[PDB]
Amino acid sequence: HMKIDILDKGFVELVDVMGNDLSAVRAARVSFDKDEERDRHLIEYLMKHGHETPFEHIVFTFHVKAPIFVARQWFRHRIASYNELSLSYEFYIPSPERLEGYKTTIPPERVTEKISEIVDKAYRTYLELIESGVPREVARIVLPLNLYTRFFWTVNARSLMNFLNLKADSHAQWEIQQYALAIARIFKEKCPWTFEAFLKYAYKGDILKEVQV
Amino acid sequence: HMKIDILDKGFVELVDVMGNDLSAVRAARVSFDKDEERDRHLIEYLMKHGHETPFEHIVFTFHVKAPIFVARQWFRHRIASYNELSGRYSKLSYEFYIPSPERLEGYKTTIPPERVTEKISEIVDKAYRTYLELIESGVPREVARIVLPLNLYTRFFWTVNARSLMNFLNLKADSHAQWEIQQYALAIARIFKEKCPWTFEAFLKYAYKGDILKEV
Amino acid sequence: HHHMKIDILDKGFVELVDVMGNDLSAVRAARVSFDMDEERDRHLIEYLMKHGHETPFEHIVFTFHVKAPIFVARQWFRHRIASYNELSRYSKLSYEFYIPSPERLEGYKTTIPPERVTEKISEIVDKAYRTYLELIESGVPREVARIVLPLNLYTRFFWTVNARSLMNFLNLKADSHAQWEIQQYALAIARIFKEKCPWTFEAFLKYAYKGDILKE
Amino acid sequence: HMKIDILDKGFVELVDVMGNDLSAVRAARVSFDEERDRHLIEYLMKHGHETPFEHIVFTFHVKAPIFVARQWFRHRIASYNELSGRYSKLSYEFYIPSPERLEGYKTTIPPERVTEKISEIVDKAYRTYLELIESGVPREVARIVLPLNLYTRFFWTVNARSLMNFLNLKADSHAQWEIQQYALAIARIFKEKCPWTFEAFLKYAYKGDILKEVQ
Ligand SMILES: Cc1cc2nc3c(=O)[nH]c(=O)nc-3n(C[C@H](O)[C@H](O)[C@H](O)COP(=O)(O)OP(=O)(O)OC[C@H]3O[C@@H](n4cnc5c(N)ncnc54)[C@H](O)[C@@H]3O)c2cc1C
Ligand SMILES: Cc1cc2nc3c(=O)[nH]c(=O)nc-3n(C[C@H](O)[C@H](O)[C@H](O)COP(=O)(O)OP(=O)(O)OC[C@H]3O[C@@H](n4cnc5c(N)ncnc54)[C@H](O)[C@@H]3O)c2cc1C
Repeated sequence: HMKIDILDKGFVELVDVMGNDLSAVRAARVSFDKDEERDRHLIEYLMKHGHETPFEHIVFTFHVKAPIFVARQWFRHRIASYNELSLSYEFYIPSPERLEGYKTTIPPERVTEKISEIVDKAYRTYLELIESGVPREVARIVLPLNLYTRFFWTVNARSLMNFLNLKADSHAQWEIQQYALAIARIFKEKCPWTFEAFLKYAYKGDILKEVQV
Repeated sequence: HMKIDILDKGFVELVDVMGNDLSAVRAARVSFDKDEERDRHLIEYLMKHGHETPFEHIVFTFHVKAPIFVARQWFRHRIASYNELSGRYSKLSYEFYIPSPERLEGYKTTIPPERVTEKISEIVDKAYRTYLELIESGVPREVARIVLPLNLYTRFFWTVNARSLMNFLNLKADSHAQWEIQQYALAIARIFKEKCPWTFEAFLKYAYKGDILKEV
Repeated sequence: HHHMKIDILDKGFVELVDVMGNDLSAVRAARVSFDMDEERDRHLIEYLMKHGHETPFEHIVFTFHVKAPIFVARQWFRHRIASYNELSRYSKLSYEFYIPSPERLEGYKTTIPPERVTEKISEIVDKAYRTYLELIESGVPREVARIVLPLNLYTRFFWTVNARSLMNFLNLKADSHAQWEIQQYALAIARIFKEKCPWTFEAFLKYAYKGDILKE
Repeated sequence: HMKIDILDKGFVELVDVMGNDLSAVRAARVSFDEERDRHLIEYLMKHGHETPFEHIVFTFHVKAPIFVARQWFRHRIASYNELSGRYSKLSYEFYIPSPERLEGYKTTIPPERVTEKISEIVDKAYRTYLELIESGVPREVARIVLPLNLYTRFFWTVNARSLMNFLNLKADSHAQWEIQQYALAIARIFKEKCPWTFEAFLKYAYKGDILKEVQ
């Protein structure tokens, strides 16, 4: 059902989800059983007064493809579960549009060309080492930080909201902002009430109030 | 739609589950995209080599009604999520765990087992009544209720991934735990086996550290 | 040499057993370096606190020894990003209980005089204890007997907590909406944290602290 | 500060430590004779009562290739502060495996060629990086061309229980040789600060292989 492309070869794909906004309502009340307006008011109430633990009973699993340098920033979120690929070889090459804004001394397209060339040289050294009998765990160290990896991320909505706080923000690196908007979108579609209360009361960042879904 | 009664008025109820044995398999392979023997071999392989992180992608929510002493041993499992009943969003009720006389069997007591049951009962009744008398007096509940005993039943939601569930089972599905938390762990075990049989079967065979799940 | 003890309630306490690092520990983590002028290091602590960059404060760690009634302990133990070891089989067990003083019931217009409330609590507590002792005398195992004991029975535990998690604790428990009893314990924890990490603590009150009682 | 050099440019260094074997013994006893206290450590470890070891805490300063750092940061029950790829100044150094690293494989070019080929490619990527910086390209973008052998630095605060889990998984022959080396350095510092706990860990709860044959 839900897969969003990010960057040149990335994605965020939704694998599974447990619960919805009413999961947090039931957990707060500690009752397994509905009144829309009242249950909506509770979500807002929880979020307004920082009673956030009921949001932990909503869990998501994502399959994410992102460059290693993005993954490293992501994996710093410790309240979450991860399984990473331990195979195929693709790389994020920034478009020229990624480098307009910045005043530079060579054309933005030349930057894209240069990055692409160095990637090609590195990969080729790697394949050459692999063909020589060099084990992969050694041969791969020449590969650049823009090598795509993939991982499964299982994460509850509370910790997901910490992630949005930190990464759906103009101080975060643009690349990771893009992934974060994809995660915000899937989150909004599954837990609309919780996302809305979040934006309203607890969200510390800037982009999700700018840019729809 | 799965509930097990525990002790005289307790229960463990399955509220929700995300995934099944195949969720760990997809995690280990990092593939969203069938061969059944193949998939089991992998579950067994993961278990026996201690690669437990794929099992974190299976998750349960349980609703447990337990006496406070039990809940305190339970809440010590930090890698999980909890919400306890508070009289702030929901109705509170007052029930207490009274051991059956069978519970003292094995122990050579000076007092008959039924008399132990009755003494526990008497104390519950007297504490509960002192409590009520205090509320009626205008003592706030937060103060009044400090006289209630440890066998007062509480309720909570517990959301826990399989890896941490297995840890719980290693520690509480064991003869070394208090008998009351064992019965709760047996119920956990049973719900877990129902929803992830391949995993549970591999857990017993390879990773389970306790004793009682291999007799019941 | 690190060591402080603050008495809380009638028989409770919070004791500092050890501390790793100081304000400069956070400064060093944030820079990934070995610094020890104060002007700049202080600016940086504020900077970090302001912008919600809290990870460096995780590199300051405290160990506490806490004697608190079980009801206070249950709330405390909900803080999962911390390490706990509660008293057991390695030490002698003692039996003391939190009796509130009449003044605790001030402002509450009560049907019986506050001294009577205090006296009622002692009675029912004493009764529960004496029943406990008689069950123990009769051969009832302690894990069964003890379930009659009330929520004001004092326990002891060690708590090892880092400064970021400590600050979260103070945000939740040093607040007029927490139960008074725990507010008192939070005030002792705030006191010890101020003493040992003055810059962080002061930055915390100005930029991040969410409660009301510490700013009095 | 104890400091142990690992690989060509790396290290583990001890920034601070809280407590020692007795910190666990005090935690276990819940209270503020050497044979009795050593014997308690053994007992705890033997019967699975590991929570008292959470009250011994370390902070390390580690300089490691990014590929080692990445395997390391999967240990979530710890606190980490790293140089910023976007902002921090770096030493731009790189791990060049010795030729001896390849001995044990049959390869079709000599191990020294392999070492040299790794150097060349590292060299071209670094120079390309410098031309991009030189050109006005911000570092958060220009750095994506650097290889995974680039050395980074991080602070690591971790309690002894979590540290023992790390040693179970990294001071082990199935782990990549490079992280083994770092694990041995961490095992050395641990052993020095907490001799009783360390001996007990080897004897009752250590699941790896190498710390039992490598002092
Ligand atoms: C106004 C108010 C009313 C409340 N009412 C109730 C109630 O009725 N019942 C009830 O049970 N609790 C209630 N709580 C919550 C209860 O107080 C918490 O269990 C306690 O405050 C622990 O706080 P914590 O989870 O932040 O601390 P810790 O558990 O130490 O967590 C520290 C921080 O780490 C993060 N964290 C740690 N583990 C996880 C995880 N698994 N998933 C996501 N994030 C994680 C969170 O960001 C958290 O803030 C209420 C809280 C407030 C503020
Ligand atoms: C024989 C025996 C006797 C015991 N006696 C006592 C006693 O007297 N007093 C007492 O308080 N406890 C005692 N315990 C331990 C107590 O039972 C545990 O707190 C409880 O069983 C929870 O286990 P856990 O920490 O593994 O689970 P969780 O809290 O869910 O942690 C799960 C796993 O994550 C890791 N972990 C989580 N948080 C941290 C952290 N902050 N630091 C390092 N690692 C972490 C651990 O590897 C742990 O195995 C005893 C246990 C045993 C087996």
